[PDB]
Amino acid sequence: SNMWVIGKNKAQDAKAIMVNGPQFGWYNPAYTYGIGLHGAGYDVTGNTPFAYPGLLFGHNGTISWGSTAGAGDSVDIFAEKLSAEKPGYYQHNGEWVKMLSRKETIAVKDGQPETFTVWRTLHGNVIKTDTATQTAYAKARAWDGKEVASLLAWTHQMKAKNWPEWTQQAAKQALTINWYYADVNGNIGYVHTGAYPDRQPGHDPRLPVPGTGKWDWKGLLSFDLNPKVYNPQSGYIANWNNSPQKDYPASDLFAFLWGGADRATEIDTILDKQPRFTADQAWDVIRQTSRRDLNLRLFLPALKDATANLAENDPRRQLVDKLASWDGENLVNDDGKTYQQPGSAILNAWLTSMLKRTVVAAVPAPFGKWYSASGYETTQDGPTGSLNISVGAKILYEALQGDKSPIPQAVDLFGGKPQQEVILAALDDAWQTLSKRYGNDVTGWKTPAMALTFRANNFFGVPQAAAKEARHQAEYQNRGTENNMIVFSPTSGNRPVLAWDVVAPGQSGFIAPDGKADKHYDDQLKMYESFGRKSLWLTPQDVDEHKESQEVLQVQLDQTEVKIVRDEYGMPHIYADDTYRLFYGYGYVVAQDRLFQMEMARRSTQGTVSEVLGKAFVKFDKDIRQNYWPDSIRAQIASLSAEDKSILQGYADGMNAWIDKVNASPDKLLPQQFSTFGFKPKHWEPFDVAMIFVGTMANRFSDSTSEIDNLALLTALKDKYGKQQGMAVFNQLKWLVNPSAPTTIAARESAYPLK
Ligand SMILES: [Ca+2]
Repeated sequence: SNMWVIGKNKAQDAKAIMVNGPQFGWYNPAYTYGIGLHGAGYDVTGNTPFAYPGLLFGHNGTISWGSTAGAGDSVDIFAEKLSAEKPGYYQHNGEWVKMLSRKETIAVKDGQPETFTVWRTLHGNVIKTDTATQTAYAKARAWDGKEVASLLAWTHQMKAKNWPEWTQQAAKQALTINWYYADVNGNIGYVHTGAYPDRQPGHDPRLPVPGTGKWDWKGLLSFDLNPKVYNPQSGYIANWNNSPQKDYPASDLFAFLWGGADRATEIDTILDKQPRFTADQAWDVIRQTSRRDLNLRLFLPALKDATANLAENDPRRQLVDKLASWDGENLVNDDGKTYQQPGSAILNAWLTSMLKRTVVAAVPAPFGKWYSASGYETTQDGPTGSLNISVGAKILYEALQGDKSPIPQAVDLFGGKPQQEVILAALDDAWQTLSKRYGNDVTGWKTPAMALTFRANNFFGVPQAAAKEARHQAEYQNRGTENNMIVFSPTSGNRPVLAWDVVAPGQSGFIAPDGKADKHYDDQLKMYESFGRKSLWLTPQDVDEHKESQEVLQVQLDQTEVKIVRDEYGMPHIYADDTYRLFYGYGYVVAQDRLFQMEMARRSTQGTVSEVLGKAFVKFDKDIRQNYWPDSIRAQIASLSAEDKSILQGYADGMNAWIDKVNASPDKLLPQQFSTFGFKPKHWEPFDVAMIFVGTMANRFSDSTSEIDNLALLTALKDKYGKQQGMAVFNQLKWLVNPSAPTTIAARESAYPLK
């Protein structure tokens, strides 16, 4: 996910420009949902994943907001001490405490149901038990018990009118997500939001800690410690999942590092090349970053040095000369099947061989496979997400930096051989593989282009459309699933704010019972491919002047009415006087546009897929249920104020109003996928609405830990290199922090005070 926010000192013909590209993968229907909300203190326009009540990408006429992933470490594993004589108990503060447990039955269509038990301790749900060590591993998330408050913070931030009001809501968002701000006066800001644990001294957050009491978190760190910047000296804020600030620690995933090699550097390269950017030029950064090879910049210097004394008749030199003449941008040939230059294929073959000879060889099996990917992995459908510099390549980059790297090289990744020798041997391997495939003339190689697919299964691997609904795009683009831009105080025109976005394939996922797709089913697919965009309207006049339809909706609870206006792309705008009715309108239009997608997202987030799709989803459903505690979510909802509850209740009741119409006339209104998969939609409750957000936001971007696997790697490293060198090699592959990491906030603004 990327973002660039350009302030008054860096914007041309405007006071601020915000361009966001969240990367969630590609799907049909669209991952995000376009919506405008007008009333009850809200006046917003934008789009948001799974139609959450809170819009992730949009503006209110005064401020605009966005987000990117890039988790720090807010998830730890507590190794609970068990008793052979007291099963279901664990030791805490000198006593045997009983675990909570719940029974769950997975109903299976045309199959056999399965019952299992989910266990939970004061640290969290149990994710693994180990007989030999009498341990039950419990997953502690700093945001546990704050899932519903996080959803409400994302909704209430839409009403903020300045930096202090907005940061007040940012402090209430507990998931580890980057938040961005821009406003009508040209101010820009960033907050790396999230609840973070205040750990005991000596707690290494990359590995499990005993759950017996001594290692319990002291509590949560203050919001004063969350990285933030307002109007940075640079005049811009850029991010591509990289570190928020100097010395800020990343999540403990062995596959995730913030090091000297980072793709975010590519955005800074573009933004620093000219003093100011217009709205069109800021949008054009999407085209440029989408086509950038991320590895050329990192490895070309070492490749040129290794081949410096080779003659042009040497194939190793021919490969490097081809990379040296390349601008590093990938373009597709007229055939729509091959790249104009072979550079990425050459880097893939070389980097794959380099990793095998360096990082992979230094790590004992079976852990070498964690560092073997080059970053170019793809299928005929193309990459399922963004392209990044691989974890193996990041570690190799530090080794190539030598003394310039701040990471101590506890093990020489080159194994005693000079770095030029290994680089040349990898070039020999790449030459053998590539010349066998394309012949010996590198100037004529037509390497395959990566393609892009809007998948019919959602990110969980669960159908949200029929298989024939997959859509194809010839050119893979390393960009947001959606892209949106807000321009504040443009000098041209009479509007104080302009906004655009692209929600592909379309606003609607509706396919009628007879197979007829809605007119807004795929009318944004060509616009997506060509880097186009459509206007987002906010004011009643702009919405009215660009409308395709207008209607009134009678609220089932009291027969009052809300107004819904849809724009020329089918995007709905809700007009209501209070929270309950505003969110009722929202729920209703979501049920009209995305009912099958939302019903499948509801089943995905609650682990109730097998009930309708059969035995194929049983272990998926079990894994979902093991990873949450419904009583916690229900208790959080029960304790809400009437006003906060009205958001969820209004939304569910609104969906229900349309579901009632669908079920009374299914021959005309039932989305075709319900007939294809053989079931009917049923009513929603506030719990269902909360679980769309918990299951697709909290569990997708804020529930990452590999501490158990990290411990197994550390154990194997100590077996191979000894206790001392083994821990130092662990620090080289999975450093806590790397001061050379490119950061969103410049070191001169602020650094992380915790060491
Ligand atoms: Ca951790």
